[PDB]
Amino acid sequence: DRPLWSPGSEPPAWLDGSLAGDYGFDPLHLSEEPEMRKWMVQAELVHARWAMLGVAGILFTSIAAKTGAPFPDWYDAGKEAIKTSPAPLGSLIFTELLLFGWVETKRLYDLRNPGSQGDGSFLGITDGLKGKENGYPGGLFDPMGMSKNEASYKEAKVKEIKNGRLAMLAFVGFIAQHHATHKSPIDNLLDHVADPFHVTFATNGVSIP
Amino acid sequence: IPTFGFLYVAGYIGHVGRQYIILSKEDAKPTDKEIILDVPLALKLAFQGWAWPLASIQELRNGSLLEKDENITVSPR
Amino acid sequence: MKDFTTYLSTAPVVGLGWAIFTSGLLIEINRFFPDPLVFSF
Amino acid sequence: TRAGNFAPGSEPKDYLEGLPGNYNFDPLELGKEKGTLQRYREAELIHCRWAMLGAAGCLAVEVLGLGNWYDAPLWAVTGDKPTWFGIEVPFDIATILGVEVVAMAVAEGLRNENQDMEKRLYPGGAFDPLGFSKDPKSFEDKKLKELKNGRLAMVACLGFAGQHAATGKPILAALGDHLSSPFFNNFATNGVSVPG
Amino acid sequence: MQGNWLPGSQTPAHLKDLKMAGNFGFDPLNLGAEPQALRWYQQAELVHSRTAMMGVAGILIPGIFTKLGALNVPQWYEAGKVYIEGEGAIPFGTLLMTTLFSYAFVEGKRWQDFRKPGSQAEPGTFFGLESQFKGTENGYPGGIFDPLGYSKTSPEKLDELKLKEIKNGRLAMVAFLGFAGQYGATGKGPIDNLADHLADPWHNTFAENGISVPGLSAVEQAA
Amino acid sequence: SMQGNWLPGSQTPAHLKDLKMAGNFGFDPLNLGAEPQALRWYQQAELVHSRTAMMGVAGILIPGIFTKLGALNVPQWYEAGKVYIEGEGAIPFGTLLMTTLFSYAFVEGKRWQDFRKPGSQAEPGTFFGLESQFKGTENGYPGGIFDPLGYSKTSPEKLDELKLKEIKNGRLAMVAFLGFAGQYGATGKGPIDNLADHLADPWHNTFAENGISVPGLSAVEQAAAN
Ligand code: CLA
Ligand code: CLA
Ligand SMILES: CC(/C=C/C=C(C)/C=C/[C@@]12O[C@]1(C)C[C@@H](O)CC2(C)C)=C\C=C\C=C(C)\C=C\C=C(C)\C=C\[C@@]12O[C@]1(C)C[C@@H](O)CC2(C)C
Ligand SMILES: CC(/C=C/C=C(C)/C=C/[C@@]12O[C@]1(C)C[C@@H](O)CC2(C)C)=C\C=C\C=C(C)\C=C\C=C(C)\C=C\[C@@]12O[C@]1(C)C[C@@H](O)CC2(C)C
Repeated sequence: DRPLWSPGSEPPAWLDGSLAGDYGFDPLHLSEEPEMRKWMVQAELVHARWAMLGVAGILFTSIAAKTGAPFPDWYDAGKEAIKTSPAPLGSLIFTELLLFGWVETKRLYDLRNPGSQGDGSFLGITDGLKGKENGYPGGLFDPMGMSKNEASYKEAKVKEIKNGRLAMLAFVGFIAQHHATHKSPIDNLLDHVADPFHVTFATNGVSIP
Repeated sequence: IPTFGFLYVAGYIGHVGRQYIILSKEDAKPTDKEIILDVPLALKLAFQGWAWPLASIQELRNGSLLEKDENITVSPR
Repeated sequence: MKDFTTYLSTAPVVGLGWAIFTSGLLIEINRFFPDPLVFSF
Repeated sequence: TRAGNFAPGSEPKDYLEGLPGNYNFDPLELGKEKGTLQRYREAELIHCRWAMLGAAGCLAVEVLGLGNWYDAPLWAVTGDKPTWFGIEVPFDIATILGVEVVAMAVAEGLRNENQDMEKRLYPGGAFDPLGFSKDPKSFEDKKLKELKNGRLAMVACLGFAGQHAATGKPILAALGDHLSSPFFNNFATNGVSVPG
Repeated sequence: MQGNWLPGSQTPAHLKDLKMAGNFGFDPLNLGAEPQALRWYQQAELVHSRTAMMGVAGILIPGIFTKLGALNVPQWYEAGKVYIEGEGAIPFGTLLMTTLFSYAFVEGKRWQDFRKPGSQAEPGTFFGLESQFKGTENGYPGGIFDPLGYSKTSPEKLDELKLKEIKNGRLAMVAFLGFAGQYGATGKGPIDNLADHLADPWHNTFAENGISVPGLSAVEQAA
Repeated sequence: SMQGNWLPGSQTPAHLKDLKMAGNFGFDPLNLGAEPQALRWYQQAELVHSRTAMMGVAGILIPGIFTKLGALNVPQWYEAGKVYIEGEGAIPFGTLLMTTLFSYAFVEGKRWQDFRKPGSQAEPGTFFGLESQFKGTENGYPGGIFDPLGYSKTSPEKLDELKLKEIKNGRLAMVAFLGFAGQYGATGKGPIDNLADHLADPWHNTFAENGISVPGLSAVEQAAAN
């Protein structure tokens, strides 16, 4: 009744198609327990969102570098950023660690007990900072969005998870062909468009001995 | 200072082993729990054993640490 | 996952996890810090 | 009795109706409970009043040509005679700090023991010697005027802090720069307020 | 319905009975099946077309006046640098800060009107003149935006005006895309490209230039 | 009863839910206060750790603040022991430590015997007749001569508010003293100089920047710089 990851395959019993992007691909039987199922859903959502954010930032920086603006490569960007950054190394990572620890244990204890942070303990807000779904919060994180409508929310969930998986593939592609070519992903794309019949993953010397 | 440094960790292992033994003994077929460990309770007790000497002193005064020998197997000499 | 993680919770794996954790902890302490003799801070 | 809409066509909240300075501004449901809402109203009133005090201190020191507000506490660093309105008060820095802390500690102590939610906004009586608050219409009007002038005082104090963080020139020199070269010298031309 | 983007093609079900100017059934990807998505995409296409109409106007009409020799105005692709390098140059940082602030103030009103139509006519908001800021139709506010009054006519004239607007807007959008492609390919303005195509039609072709179609020149030299 | 929470969403221990306490936030993951007067003893331990931490921190900042303002030439707290001992009006360290130990043992002996039996120090004809007011009305809250201004004989709802204010400023000074020893251990400077350094230059003056608190992080900065 659903398009699976392989046509004619047997979908898992714990994957009933009620999740976003539920293509029934799970050969290692992970997320079988419902608590770990929720934990895997949360982990996939946050890894997906960070993959899309990092891929978008990498693409924007590489496009700006290709257009002539002074921008670093997606690799060693922070290495040449810190020497001009007023914030030194050490303090920056620790500040982001403290702040992200605050946000992430807040959302962690929201995951453990849904609606636990909607009691007004954090600056007296009740409707906000309360989880609407498994890996989907509400209140502050939906300023104008159409999550009120159920069908549009489901379509946006499917779009978000598919874009997330595409961004994971994009990030592994980024690191792989950066180690292959030592060039920007936009430079690799322009090389592929310029000479598709010869420039590829096979004629780079490395990865094809 | 290494003397108190070792004794803190030595009392840490003894306390978490005692709490796991006590917790497992109030459970059906407790002999299985020694060969089938449970992770969430053992890890919770592992991270709740920093104040081992504070738990050890309070149990010493009130008899929960020790046991009178009327329920202790003793030799028939 | 439950059927496999029940096996994962038995003593031989616990005989590794504690061993790997404590061994690696002592390797990293003896690696990043040199070999000392006195706990004079 | 709304004083206006912060956004034309904004979604109305069910709590910002019977409060002075109501513009339905709150976008993120802050202070949804009334117990936090009253405390937030009192705290915003206290920040706005202190902002009026700070704006007056930073403006009367410059329209009279007596120095810069940031250069005023530099006397504790160099160690010379402090000056207020050309009188040269001889009190020591430790003495004025020590009397300040105890004096406004007692002041906020008598402010804190009110236990009445309506008394934590406008005291009246002893704090209102002239007393133009006998009629309710002028009372509400003056409440609205106080809150609006205090909000712009608050954003002006934050603008003072940011402008001195970017450039060393004071507020009057910044006003002269905007009146002389607005397009060629503004916040965008600093290079430290915005990157690039 | 009038015309067709592709005669004989299967029409999506969300455009068969839709009353909107310039509907030709051009949605093979079905991106506008949702009515809210249709409204948002209609507004987005409208504003894209309007900004492109100003864009191609400021590209073409000063270019035509340059060709006639009435004004010494330069080309559009280099106008930025010749304004930056001028003596009466507002700095680039100040310019884009002013542009972003002004257009953010405009588009906040646009978004708040798109959320609730006609909700911008609340009294005592825009200094008393907001009573004519109410929206008669999504994407078409009216009021001070039409002071002369060509929209206060019969409806059968109004949809024709809407059709003319959206058609010239799509023409302007594809024209701006052509301007960008021609600057990226030939490096000259639209007036020079038009003059070259009028003078030498066969020699001044996009297939002759190797930027648009790489590898075609090697085939031409091989033949 | 319960006010606030140290960690929203965490499981509260059963001995902390319906418990009337000063500054209770459910912060006991180790369940040390499960038994009732065991928590009474640790309540007195928390009160007496905080009260001497309040005086200790106030003895560090207020002389330190006045040193910055230049009114007094009082030295820093870490070198104040060697400053007084090397002076020409110095009581010897052995005499001072014996006098401190003897005076506190007498005081803490009365405090201890009050804990085991509440109100036991009010036996007549023991402390020259003034021990009648030495009866503790609450564990850790003796009253009597310790409150001569009558600031505790008020409404009950004001009393726990003062108790909550006492434990909150008590805990705040208690983590402050740990910061004071840690900042002397890492930076080697007083808290006033450290506060001025963070105010004037926040990014470059951080515990992460100092290699003492986090070893090896400076080598990461050096490796990333090269
Ligand atoms: C484009 C991918 C995408 C999509 C489809 C969604 C969809 C959704 N998210 Mg999600 N989200 C995303 C990315 C995305 N998100 C990222 C990257 C983050 C991290 C910042 C989050 C953080 C987040 C939170 C914290 C929450 C959601 C929620 C939601 C729901 C609200 C519906 C809504 O408003 O639509 C969202 C529509 C969009 C995102 C489309 C806008 C795309 C813009 C136009 C892209 C352009 C901006 C980009 C930076 C420019 C790229 C430049 C590049 C070309 C170089 C819905 C399921 C909420 C929810 O589920 O509540 C029930 C919720 O609480 N999301
Ligand atoms: C944590 C559990 C635990 C505790 C509290 C004790 C406590 C005691 N044992 Mg016992 N012991 C244990 C486990 C334990 N033992 C195990 C597993 C063995 C088999 C190797 C022994 C073998 C043993 C002998 C042969 C003797 C004692 C003796 C003693 C006493 C001396 C203290 C000491 O350090 O002994 C030394 C203990 C050892 C050398 C055993 C070390 C083995 C490790 C450290 C135990 C691992 C337990 C594990 C980590 C707990 C699980 C944690 C949980 C979270 C899952 C004391 C009453 C002596 C006695 O009678 O004194 C009066 C004595 O002669 N014990
Ligand atoms: C691909 C990936 C994970 C893939 C996992 C796979 C296939 C697992 C497969 C299976 O599990 C299934 C499905 C089901 C199981 O039954 C079986 C197996 C077989 C086990 C994750 C990527 C995850 C990728 C992520 C999260 C990427 C994040 C990127 C970020 C944060 C970027 C940050 C940057 O710092 C950089 C790097 C450099 C700077 O220049 C720029 C900035 C922006 C600063
Ligand atoms: C108290 C104050 C000013 C105090 C001034 C003082 C003491 C001045 C004294 C001196 O200057 C003199 C006279 C002379 C100098 O020589 C010495 C000093 C000592 C310097 C300003 C407050 C200033 C306070 C400011 C600017 C607050 C800004 C807050 C913002 C923007 C928040 C936005 C929100 O929208 C969110 C994000 C979420 C929404 O739910 C709602 C809200 C909460 C509204």
